[PDB]
Amino acid sequence: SIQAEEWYFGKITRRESERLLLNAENPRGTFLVRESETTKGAYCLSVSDFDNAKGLNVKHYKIRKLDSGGFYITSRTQFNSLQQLVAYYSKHADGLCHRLTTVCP
Repeated sequence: SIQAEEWYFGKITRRESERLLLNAENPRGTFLVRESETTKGAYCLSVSDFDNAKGLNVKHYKIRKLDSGGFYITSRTQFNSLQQLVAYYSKHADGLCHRLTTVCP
């Protein structure tokens, strides 16, 4: 039940996710999951990053959900639940800007 998830922010806009994430106290990997503003059935994983090039910045990744059941950012790496997808990316950066570290305050 993704709505019970503390990292699930529900129906918030892309700009509002960036407002929350661009806080200086946030370390790399601070994240939240929200509904897509325009892709029915998809969610967006919003993640903070930091470098000397860009300073504090935010990346957005689309999480797809098949009616067949799997959740995924890349079709080659699927999960039975959004929760498992979050747990996997908390340990593997893979193609993300950073591994998921802390739930956005």
